Amino acid sequence: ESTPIQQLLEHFLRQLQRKDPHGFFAFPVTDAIAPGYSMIIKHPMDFGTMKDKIVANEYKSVTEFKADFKLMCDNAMTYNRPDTVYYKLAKKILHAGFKMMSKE
Repeated sequence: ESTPIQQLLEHFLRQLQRKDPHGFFAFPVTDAIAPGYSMIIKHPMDFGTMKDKIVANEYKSVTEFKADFKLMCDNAMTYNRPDTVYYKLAKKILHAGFKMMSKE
């Protein structure tokens, strides 16, 4: 990770994951953990997949990284009932995360 973008995205990822201390969004969701997930969510995303994409230098732009973060939050708000802790955290960190990234 010698490039400025990789180092910046690693910093963003650390900051975003701090807002998920329980690790709800740390790793890919399986149908065994979340029944019906593959039926409901067509493009899964998680913090760990994003980490691997940074390390592999797959992100062309910061915008591409932000699209993955929004996708992960949008997926959580689509699958989880609107009254659950997972929906509420996804909604909270989506707003707080984009506000945080707008300052750097």
